[PDB]
Amino acid sequence: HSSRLANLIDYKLRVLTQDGRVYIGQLMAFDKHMNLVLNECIEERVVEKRVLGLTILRGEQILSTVVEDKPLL
Amino acid sequence: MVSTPELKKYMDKKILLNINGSRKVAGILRGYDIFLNVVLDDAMEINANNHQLGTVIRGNSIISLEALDA
Amino acid sequence: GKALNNAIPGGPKFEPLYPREEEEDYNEFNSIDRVIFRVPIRSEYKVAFPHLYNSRPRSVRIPWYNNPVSCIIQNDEEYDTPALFFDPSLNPIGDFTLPEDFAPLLAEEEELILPNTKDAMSLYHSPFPFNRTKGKMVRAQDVALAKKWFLQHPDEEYPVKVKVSYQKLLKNYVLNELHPTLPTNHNKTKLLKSLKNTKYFQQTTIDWVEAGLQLCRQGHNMLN
Amino acid sequence: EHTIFTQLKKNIPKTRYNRDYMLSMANIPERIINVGVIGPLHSGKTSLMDLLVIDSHKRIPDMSKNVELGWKPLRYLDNLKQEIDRGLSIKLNGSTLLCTDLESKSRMINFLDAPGHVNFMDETAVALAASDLVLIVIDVVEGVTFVVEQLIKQSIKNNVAMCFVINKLDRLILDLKLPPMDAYLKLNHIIANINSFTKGNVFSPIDNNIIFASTKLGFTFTIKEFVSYYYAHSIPSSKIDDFTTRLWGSVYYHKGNFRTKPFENVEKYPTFVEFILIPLYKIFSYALSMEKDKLKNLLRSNFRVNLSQEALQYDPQPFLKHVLQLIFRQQTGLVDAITRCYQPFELFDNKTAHLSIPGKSTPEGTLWAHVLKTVDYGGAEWSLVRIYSGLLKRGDTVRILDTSQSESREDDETPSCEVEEIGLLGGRYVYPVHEAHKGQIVLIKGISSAYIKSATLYSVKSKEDMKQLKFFKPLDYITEAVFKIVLQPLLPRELPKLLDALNKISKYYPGVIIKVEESGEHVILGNGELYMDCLLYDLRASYAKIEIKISDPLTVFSESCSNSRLGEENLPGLSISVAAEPMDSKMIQDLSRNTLGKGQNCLDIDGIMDNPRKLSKILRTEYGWDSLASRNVWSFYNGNVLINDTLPDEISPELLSKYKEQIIQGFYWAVKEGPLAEEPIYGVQYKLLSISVPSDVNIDVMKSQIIPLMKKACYVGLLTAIPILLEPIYEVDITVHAPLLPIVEELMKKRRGSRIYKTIKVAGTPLLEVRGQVPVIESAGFETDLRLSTNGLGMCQLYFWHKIWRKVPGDVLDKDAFIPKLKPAPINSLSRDFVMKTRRRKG
Amino acid sequence: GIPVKLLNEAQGHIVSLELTTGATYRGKLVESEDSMNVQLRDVIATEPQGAVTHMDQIFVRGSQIKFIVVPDLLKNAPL
RNA sequence: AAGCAGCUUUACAGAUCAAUGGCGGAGGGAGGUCAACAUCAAGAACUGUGGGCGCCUAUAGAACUUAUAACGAACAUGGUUCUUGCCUUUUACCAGAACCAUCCGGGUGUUGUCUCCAUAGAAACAGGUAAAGCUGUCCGUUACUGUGGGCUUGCCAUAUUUUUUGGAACUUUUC
Ligand SMILES: Nc1nc2c(ncn2[C@@H]2O[C@H](COP(=O)(O)OP(=O)(O)OP(=O)(O)O)[C@@H](O)[C@H]2O)c(=O)[nH]1
Ligand SMILES: [Mg+2]
Repeated sequence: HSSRLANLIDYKLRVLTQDGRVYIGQLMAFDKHMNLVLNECIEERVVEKRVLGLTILRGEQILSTVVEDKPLL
Repeated sequence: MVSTPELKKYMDKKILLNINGSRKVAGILRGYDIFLNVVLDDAMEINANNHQLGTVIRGNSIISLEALDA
Repeated sequence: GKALNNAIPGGPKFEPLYPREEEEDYNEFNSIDRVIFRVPIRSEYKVAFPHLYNSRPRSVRIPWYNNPVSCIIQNDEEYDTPALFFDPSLNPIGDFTLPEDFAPLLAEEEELILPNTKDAMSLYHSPFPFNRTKGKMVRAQDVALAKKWFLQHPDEEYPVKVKVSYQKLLKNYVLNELHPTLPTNHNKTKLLKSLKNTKYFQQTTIDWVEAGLQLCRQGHNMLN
Repeated sequence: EHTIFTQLKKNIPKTRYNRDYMLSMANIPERIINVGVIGPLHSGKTSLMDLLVIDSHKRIPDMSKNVELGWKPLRYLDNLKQEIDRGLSIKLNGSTLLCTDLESKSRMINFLDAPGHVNFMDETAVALAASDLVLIVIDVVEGVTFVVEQLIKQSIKNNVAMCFVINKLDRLILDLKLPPMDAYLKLNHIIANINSFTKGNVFSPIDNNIIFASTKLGFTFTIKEFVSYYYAHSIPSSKIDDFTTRLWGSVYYHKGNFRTKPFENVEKYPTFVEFILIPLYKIFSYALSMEKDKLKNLLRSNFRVNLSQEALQYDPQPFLKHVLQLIFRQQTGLVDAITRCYQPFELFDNKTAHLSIPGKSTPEGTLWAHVLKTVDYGGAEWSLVRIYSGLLKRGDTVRILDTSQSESREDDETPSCEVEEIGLLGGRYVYPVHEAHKGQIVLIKGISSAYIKSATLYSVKSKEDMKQLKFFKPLDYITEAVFKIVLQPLLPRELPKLLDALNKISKYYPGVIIKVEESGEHVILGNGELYMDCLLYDLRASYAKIEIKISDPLTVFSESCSNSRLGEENLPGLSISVAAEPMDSKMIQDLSRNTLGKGQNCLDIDGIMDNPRKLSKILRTEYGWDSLASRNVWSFYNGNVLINDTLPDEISPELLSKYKEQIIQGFYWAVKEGPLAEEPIYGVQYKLLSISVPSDVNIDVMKSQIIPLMKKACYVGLLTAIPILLEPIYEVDITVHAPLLPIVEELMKKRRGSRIYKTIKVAGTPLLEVRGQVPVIESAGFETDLRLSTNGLGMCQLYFWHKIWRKVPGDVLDKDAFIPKLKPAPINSLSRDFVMKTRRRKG
Repeated sequence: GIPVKLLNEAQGHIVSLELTTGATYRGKLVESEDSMNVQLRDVIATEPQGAVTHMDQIFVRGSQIKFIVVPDLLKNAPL
């Protein structure tokens, strides 16, 4: 399948992980394991922030997905 | 799958392993596995009381593997 | 060969193109006492390596060298032999199984050989006109059929009479190639296209012979 | 700075991967790579680099409508006027190219396109000392001949990985019209015959060390490739990797199952033939013969390809190429094997150790680099270097040294030059570069002045690091020049300009030896006719504008003998007695071969620095050598071996140990010259029979005394030894058709030696490989004679290997035999002739 | 899959990562895998406490990795 | 490579039957042994002019390169200046060079026609250049359904160690 997942490509996303942390940024690449690649990333541990850059998450680590904004030009 | 790891360069050399439960071991590297199961000889615990034993460590457990001397 | 005044035994001879051979000097460089004498130094060497076996070459073009020496085989006698056939000239020289459905993708046709593939692979090596299936139109006098005959070797058996003809045709070919024109005329529209115009002319169809006879009577009447 | 880059990017025809990600990949040492490309004449090297470049740039300005349809093969990396007009690669030229792979992980690669001609083998060596691995390109029709033998031999000797590419398979099917079963047997014969000459490693299509390509039609194959892009879609992925193993090697699958049994049941073909060769021949016979409407159905059904009617209108050939490049995409299969075949840890230490000596200290933390080729680009001249360590940047002050000055091994030791600009070699273009990183081959401006031929380059901030660093050995060229010509300018007032040009030649041409004589005549030593013809054209056109006079082709000779000594000093306190001996052919051949003595090979004499018990062990072991003589071996020459044999060696060993260095310098001085022609001596052994020294020696024994006395004693010792005159001999590789074999024979009979060493039926083709030997003095115009006499069928390559010097049959000194002038001399005395002729030049 | 190839492409550069352990490791990456094994050098670990250390050579299991942090030029790479 | 679903269309019954949005259309096709008018080897880069918003496009001039790739897989004549024979000279020539011309041809663009052929139409209106739906309006199906076609698709199906059949669950103290 994975028809829905291609539709999300190049949107700013809000990704909750099993740790509780939440990553944010655009989606460049996607997998069958739900490995996500994200551009210009920012964790929000919680009144907190950090700048990382390019982040590659595993499938084990990811909980939920949610669009923050529309696809950028 | 089953990428037989690059442990050829560690064979017949001393090691400083770390395992799950913060327990660690020294030994001569005899043989290795697909899943990274290890064969160590002249095995010594690091509790700081060092007990000589003479060992097959499981793959899952392993965190890492070091070299004492360059 | 023209510029160096040294010609191939079967090629044309020209004038010198450089007037003065006059300088002849012995010297510590030139002296026959200091020069080892072996090999004839044939003129073919002077042409084949114009900057080496020839001193002071001028207006000389760099020659082509060593094509791969193609092996291509062809059968002129019996066409019944297949397209892929080993020719007499050639030196003698329980684990895992998958379903039976798959095959070589392109193998669904039994034989690769076709009736047209032997003539087709025979057309793959052909001179310019034939190897191309699409081209443009040329006047009948543009196409030169005999041009290929005098570019070749006279070989042996022929008499000297036709060989000298080979050399002459070669000479005319070389002169025709060496001095091109490359004219560019945007200005002129055909004497006939601008000529037919207005009153004094009319256009029709006629047999060729009748046109010849008409033209003959015209010439006679005009010279008279 | 930035501006210059703004004008220079406009010349560069950009790229699909642009410059930023490729320049970004340069930091990691394990990333990128360096690779050379070698092979015989016209193997598809330059056209293969053509393939990689057309897979590189999106818009190339040079394409005519003709080359894009591919009627005339496009040549990238042949820039020069000589390379285009002659039709062959002359000077090596590379391309820096980022290549992806099947793993999708891209790496920068530095490609080096070497010429395929034998006279240019020198520059291939320049690519050997540069490349990490080499692609040897073989003609499936030509198979492997002696030059491929000596290429895989030199390759495996220089510690570089080897990839084999079998090219021109379209010439196998289309020209020769072999059936599948015979073509598989042909490729297999080529693979067995390339494996026979390799020791320790066996290749096979399955091991991804052999690549099946056609550069004209522009396709490239590895079995993992053609399996991955197509058969991996059809059947599950766990079975494919063991399917590749079950492709090659006699395996036969009947229906859905494979059994190595002979072919039992009925319809029988091998797996490689069934899944690869047959569908390929189908691609050709269908592309040419079949109605174009029918082919679309096979493309969509099988390969999932659709074509416009514009693609259906070309001609047979350019449509065939469009179909092949169409079906088999941009070439990552070549980059896969190039990525797999070279592991830097296993080879690299042996390769750098083979030059810089195995001892290494001060790792990283230092700028360390090796200059190989001085290249002529549009502007000026440029330095091609490989970067072993350190970082380069514009304007950096850099230390420079020359390979001979390194042969010699603080203040006064350092010439230095700043690096003006560093480009990456873009073939026809050059890409501007800020900074140069470890491992990449780059071009530099401003370094050329300090060196000729190879150079050693470094920057060291420490004294101990200055002590531990070891320079690159002089690059060993593949052939000795041997081809002698005497130039003069036509107007002597123009002598200086010619001089300048000659120096330039020695820079851009690594194999040329320029020698100035007493009379001002300029002797040029070069590999062959064609090579020195390129020399002369670049000399009359590009560099010097002067019209010059050229002499008759000649050659360098040597001196030897076939078997006592009284000598007297100019101040008669010294006496020298030196015996002269011929040498064993096995000893000569072992000396001429340069080796470290690895394996069972006889040790080369250059390893004399090792314990003389080891050298004596080699001499006694191999040759049954005398134990005393073996321990009394002193050195080697510029030339043969030197030993001390006499009782006064036992009487006064120390007094002689004071004069050893005098003898060893004045000796190299002596045999570097010669008594007859003032030419070097070959295969002559010397032993010192007696030495007599003045009494009490008050500054009495001196170099100005012992040296010319030892020299004279060696000369007259060679005279009393029945000396002989020596001529070098090319080994001749001829490719002819069978019915033309007698002509060639007569040709040999017509020249001089008339020696054919072997005659070999070339399996699968109507070609004879004829190996032979020709005198170099007679080698003039031999190739043209062979080519004309055979009416364009056949071919000749004259290569200089084993460096054998054969005796000249003429009597060595006889004033009686010589015949009148302007007549080629008789076969009886050719020694007296050549000797006298060189004599009256020397004086 | 692309999420693995990006990793292989950052071999050579310096990488940061997080494990189920809780600690983050930083160093030059030498080899990777489709499993998500890793092989690094000159690593500078930093646990939950803040405790720094040095590890000469390391192998990992992917299963144990949470997520990686990769250099910036690796966003223009081809997908 | 079958079927299912998704996508694109489609003969369509359709929602709307509005504002929309998409693709095409606001000047047809092929062929003239039809003519007129301009040009005409290709490419990077320098200078000037004009148009549009420092950039882009067109034209002219100069230099460099390509094998002068072949406006023509053809090649014919003349003039001038030189060098060769001439003894005559005229006609003509002999056989090389260089600079010019002339002649037989070609393709490209554009304009006006001619013959054969095509069916919607919205081919309707207004703006200008050297050019055109170039622009604005505009209209044909139509932007959301079901029947019918094609694919660019699912990537093709793994509960036992490196991701999707869990080592989770639970408690307590510190700030
Ligand atoms: N028939 C055939 N000939 C090929 C093919 N590939 C290369 N060639 C030959 O290669 C020649 C041109 O290739 P180039 O790359 O220019 O020659 P080269 O291999 O560089 O030769 P060097 O410059 O001497 O190394 C042609 O004359 C072809 O005969 C092929 O697929 N089929
Ligand atoms: Mg080449």
